[PDB]
Amino acid sequence: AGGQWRLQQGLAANPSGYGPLTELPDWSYADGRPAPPMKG
Amino acid sequence: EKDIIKMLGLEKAHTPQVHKNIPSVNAKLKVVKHLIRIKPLKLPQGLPAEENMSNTCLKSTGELVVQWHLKPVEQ
Amino acid sequence: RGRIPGRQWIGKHRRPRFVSLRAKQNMIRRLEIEAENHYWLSM
Amino acid sequence: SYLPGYVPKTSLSSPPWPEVVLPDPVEETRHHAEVVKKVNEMIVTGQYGRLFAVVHFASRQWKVTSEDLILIGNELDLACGERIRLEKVLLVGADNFTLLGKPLLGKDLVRVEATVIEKTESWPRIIMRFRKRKNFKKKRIVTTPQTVLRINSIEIAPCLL
Amino acid sequence: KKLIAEGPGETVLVAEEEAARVALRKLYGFTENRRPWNYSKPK
Amino acid sequence: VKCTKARYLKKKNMRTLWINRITAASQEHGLKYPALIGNLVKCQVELNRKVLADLAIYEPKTFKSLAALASRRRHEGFAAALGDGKEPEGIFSRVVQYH
Amino acid sequence: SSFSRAPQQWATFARIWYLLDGKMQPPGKLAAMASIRLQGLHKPVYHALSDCGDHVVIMNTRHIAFSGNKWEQKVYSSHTGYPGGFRQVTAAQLHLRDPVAIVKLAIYGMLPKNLHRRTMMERLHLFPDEYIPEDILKNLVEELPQPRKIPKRLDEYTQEEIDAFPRLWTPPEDYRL
Amino acid sequence: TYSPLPDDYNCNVELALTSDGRTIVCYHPSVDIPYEHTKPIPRPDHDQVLKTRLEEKVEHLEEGPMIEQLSKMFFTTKHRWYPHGRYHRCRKNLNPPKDR
Amino acid sequence: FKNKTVLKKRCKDCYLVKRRGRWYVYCKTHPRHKQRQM
Amino acid sequence: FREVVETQEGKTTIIEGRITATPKESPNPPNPSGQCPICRWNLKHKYNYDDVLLLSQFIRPHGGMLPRKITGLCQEEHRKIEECVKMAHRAGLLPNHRPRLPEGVVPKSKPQLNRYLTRWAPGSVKPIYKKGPRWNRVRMPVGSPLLRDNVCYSRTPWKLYH
Ligand code: FES
Ligand SMILES: [K+]
Ligand SMILES: [Mg+2]
Ligand SMILES: [Zn+2]
Repeated sequence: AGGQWRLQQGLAANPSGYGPLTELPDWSYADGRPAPPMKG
Repeated sequence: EKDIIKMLGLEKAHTPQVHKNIPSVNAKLKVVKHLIRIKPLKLPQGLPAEENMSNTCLKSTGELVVQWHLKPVEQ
Repeated sequence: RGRIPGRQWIGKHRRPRFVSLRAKQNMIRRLEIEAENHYWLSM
Repeated sequence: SYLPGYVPKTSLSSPPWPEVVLPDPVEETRHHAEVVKKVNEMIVTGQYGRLFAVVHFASRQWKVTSEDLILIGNELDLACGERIRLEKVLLVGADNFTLLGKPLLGKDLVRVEATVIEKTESWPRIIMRFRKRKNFKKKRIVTTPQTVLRINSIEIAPCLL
Repeated sequence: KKLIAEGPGETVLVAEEEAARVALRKLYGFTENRRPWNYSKPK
Repeated sequence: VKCTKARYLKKKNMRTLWINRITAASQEHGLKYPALIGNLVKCQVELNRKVLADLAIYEPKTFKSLAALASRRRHEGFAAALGDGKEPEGIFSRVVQYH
Repeated sequence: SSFSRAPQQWATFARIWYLLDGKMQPPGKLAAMASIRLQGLHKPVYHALSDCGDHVVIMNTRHIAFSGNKWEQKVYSSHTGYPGGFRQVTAAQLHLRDPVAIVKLAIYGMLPKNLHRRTMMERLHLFPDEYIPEDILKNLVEELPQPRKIPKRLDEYTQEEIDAFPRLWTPPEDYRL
Repeated sequence: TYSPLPDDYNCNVELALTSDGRTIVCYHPSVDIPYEHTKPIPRPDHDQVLKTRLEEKVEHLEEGPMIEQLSKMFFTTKHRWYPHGRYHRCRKNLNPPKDR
Repeated sequence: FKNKTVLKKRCKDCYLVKRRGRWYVYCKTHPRHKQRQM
Repeated sequence: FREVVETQEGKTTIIEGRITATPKESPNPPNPSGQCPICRWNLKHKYNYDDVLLLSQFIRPHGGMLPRKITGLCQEEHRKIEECVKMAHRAGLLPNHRPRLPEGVVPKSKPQLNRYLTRWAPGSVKPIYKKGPRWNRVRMPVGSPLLRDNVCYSRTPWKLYH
């Protein structure tokens, strides 16, 4: 749902496509050290 | 038509592919034009240079941006 | 009491099929996509 | 007594839904500022109890709180006992106030911490394929890796406005 | 004329007892949505 | 074979149950499932149906706030459609641009 | 809500009594509302493997209204099982024979085709002519609004509304209307 | 005076946006049942030489009447009250798992 | 009455009228002209 | 309007006609250029059978229909109003306008069946004993096909056959 609206606004139709919700790191260490990059 | 699709490389659906706007490629596309969606490749920021060949993103609008920060615009 | 002789979708007499609004809309959408493909191949 | 475009009141003269008059933008902005100020004051004073958070992790959304256990069907390449921070928070909520992200909340605004407590494999899963009258029968057994995370603290900080 | 607690039940007496228990929990601070125990290390 | 093939139906059944529960909550709050899902997507709120059902069951006030947000977005969209397009965008109709 | 486990469960899984007035209302819409309430699809805690159904009491089933010519066109058919025992009656005849049959059949048709449908029908209550037993009236909880708005007759409109509605044409003074 | 939903059944919902526009703030304090919208609790309900000797006097109805009484009492059907067999009784698990 | 698909007036005395959901060509001078729509 | 009075005075019947007050169209129509009252008042495609305040202005006191030439309406609006008036009569929305009954004739008791959107006469149609298959289903008509052009706020168009 909302794929056409996302396309009109300029985003990917699937929210799991390109964007901060997918490409940002999932987790990181509590001490602040960045996590290794995701394989996907 | 199956063989032309295989030659074009569109074996997987919903996967963008780049081709050259030349008469031969256009003739190949004219046979499978009822199975494909064709868009022009828009380059608002130019060709990806050697340095920024890993921060490129193809948006749904057909634009290949060379900077991808994953951050909101401050404006 | 309403029977279709033989198989429904093959033969001389068949069960009638009717076009739906969503089917028409889908066909129109695909026609628009192919027209845009024609325009982009025009150049 | 009848301006141009007038239609006498009939069954279909007017729409079957009541008209909606949205608030003036400036007054609504002032009201929003007041609401944000009071919610931030509540956060500063600590007038909240248990917090719940809807976060994004392992390609799915988890609604968690403190002392909760989540089983992720994937190995995170971490040793047991390590503490990590879940950086993809979409919703935070309390008894009185709820904050939503578009599509994610601020890291300074919300911080969610988990601890890896167990690394195991799932119970055996059977994949059997059988085709009738074709002498086609195959069987496979699989065991997917799994990691257990315990949510330790959902801490929010005053960062609104 | 100010509500302090509400309790559900199958009978009036059970509901009143549950309401009294809820009021006691609220007064003692042992609410269900209370602040979770802080297990963070002493820093 | 049934155990292998039921893994596809399990997800469909879960999604159907989530849709039914979300529809029940929306009807309780005076809205509908499409008018809730679409107007929540228009607000850049990417909450899946499982989380929405969990909120409806356990966070009635949060779900009511979400329904109010969806109704406000729907009213803003109706106002924009009725207008000629010269009107400024609504407060909740703005889209946070990413890059 | 700081409730104990048993009171919380009892409150969550509880039966509610709804009242629906069938005074000049579509039997199909009444049946849809009653079916939703009986199945429990109106509850966020709904599930098939549970008893989320609620009691529904429908009044004024004798005064239902059918759109169009359904009273004469709609046919209810049945078979007694014996040879020559196939009986078809019109909606009007069925309504006269049993004033609570049309709504009951509509609800039965709209309910799921499983073993829970009989329990749902048992939980359903139908009463004509605004008469409800004292127990059923006392255990009621909520009254659902009528689906179809009842139109007003010409005599129901007030003189204020009559004056508000403007005259549209000027008849000749010599006509014999 | 615009309200997306009425504020008289569950909670007073107030919606706001932060200055940057990246955060939506929802303030929802619960509503309280007013005093005027409540009913009082119905607490209110001889020369006997002999004591009030009350004994349980209820004869056991047969299967049919008993099941009919139970079905009428609980608004159910007779099949639920009808018994089952040893196969199902032994198949039933006596130690089901408990979550919380 | 005679069942017909296309009702026609055999004489000027015949008149058409719709009754019971069906058309009828009635006549009085020549009753044989009476026709019923099929 | 005009009224006719018959008086048998002294074995001499006298027939007389008198002129009574007549209503006039409300001043300042929104659309003076319209050729019919409906289009002058912008009621085209904006009325239904339940609009008794509109239907009663074009009907006789006994429930009949006024001539199109007298009313000034066009053929389409005349037919639409006639269908709406028939539906209103069948739904009992005009209790004051009833058929004239000869003296001494009292109608027998009849069952009461509430109805609305009645297209055909109740005593003309036959029961649908055989509905037929799905591809050849015999549908029950609801409403009037002439009102298909009315404004439809809902996305789903009016279903004229159930
Ligand atoms: S109402 Fe305009 S032509 Fe008749
Ligand atoms: K055939
Ligand atoms: Mg066959
Ligand atoms: Zn003749």
